[PDB]
Amino acid sequence: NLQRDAIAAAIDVLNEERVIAYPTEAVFGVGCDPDSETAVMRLLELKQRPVDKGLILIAANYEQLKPYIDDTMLTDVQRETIFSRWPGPVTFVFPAPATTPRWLTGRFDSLAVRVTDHPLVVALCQAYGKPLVSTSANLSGLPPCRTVDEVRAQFGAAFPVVPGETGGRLNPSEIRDALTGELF
Amino acid sequence: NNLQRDAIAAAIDVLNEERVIAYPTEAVFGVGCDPDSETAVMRLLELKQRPVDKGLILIAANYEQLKPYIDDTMLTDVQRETIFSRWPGPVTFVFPAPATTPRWLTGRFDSLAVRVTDHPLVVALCQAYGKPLVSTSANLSGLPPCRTVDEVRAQFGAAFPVVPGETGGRLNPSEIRDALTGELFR
Repeated sequence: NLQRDAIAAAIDVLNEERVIAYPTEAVFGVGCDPDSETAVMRLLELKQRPVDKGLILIAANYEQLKPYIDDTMLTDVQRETIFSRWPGPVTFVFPAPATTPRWLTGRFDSLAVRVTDHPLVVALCQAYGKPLVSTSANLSGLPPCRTVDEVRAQFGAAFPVVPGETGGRLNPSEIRDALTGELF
Repeated sequence: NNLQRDAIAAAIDVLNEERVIAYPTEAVFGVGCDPDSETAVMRLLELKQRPVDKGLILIAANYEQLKPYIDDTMLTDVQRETIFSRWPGPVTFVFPAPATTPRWLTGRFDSLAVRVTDHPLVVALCQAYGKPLVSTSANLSGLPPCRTVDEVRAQFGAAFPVVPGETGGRLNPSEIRDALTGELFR
């Protein structure tokens, strides 16, 4: 019930249209309600990141991501190639419908997404009912946090953070284009 | 006219036989066929000695005729305005294409080159046909393009089905842009 309790409070923060920290594969990440422009702007403000660069969506399964992307051009063989890498630590850039909020796409007609296998995040997304905008937990110019204590050191002792351990993975970020397979 | 009407009627009969037809374009004469028929397209590729993996161009009387073969859902309203400001016209645009679009049209790509032409004859033909036409220049491999009905007969045969009329006048040609960038494709 600990994790259950942690996810519950986490959902409360998300519903408040606020940013929350939580463990991911290699480091902790910070994220929010992708559907809320106010929440996303709070995340960008916190990371001092320009809205035109675009954000990443992390989810428990591909179904949660589909409404934000357009995979209709991908042949069954291309899909098999992409999907063979999920769930996993691989982010894919997919074209995105014009209906997807520009605060997520940035100045592109695409969106970077990932189906994670990190247990905590999968549980969180499954309970929240949708994907989370997800980026590394760190202030501009600071290195990513690998623990709850490190998140508190950078973001403040009262910054909302889900307890747990990262996956303990030290393989750099791998981002690929869904249409090519080429590193993005 | 009534001969244009008749010319179109016979052209549609050939198209329905899953066969290739020739007709005037803004440039020189072109040849085309039913895009929905793998048999018709293979007949055109064989005729042009063109490999299927290159992809083909679709010409239509209006954008609605092309929508079924392409995916424009990612294009914002400003990008669309940028593309449309150039149609009808001599500009061809490459759009991503759903996996449902036949591979004998896309070639080895997940996109399709299309154009809303302003050539009256072709516009009328497509309007009557009810869908776009695969369209390429009327010339056998290694030969110059045909500019008149007579030149088409010399190259494709005296009985090759050809719609009469005059070429638009616009010499040719073809600027090809990417719907996603608005810039030149490649």
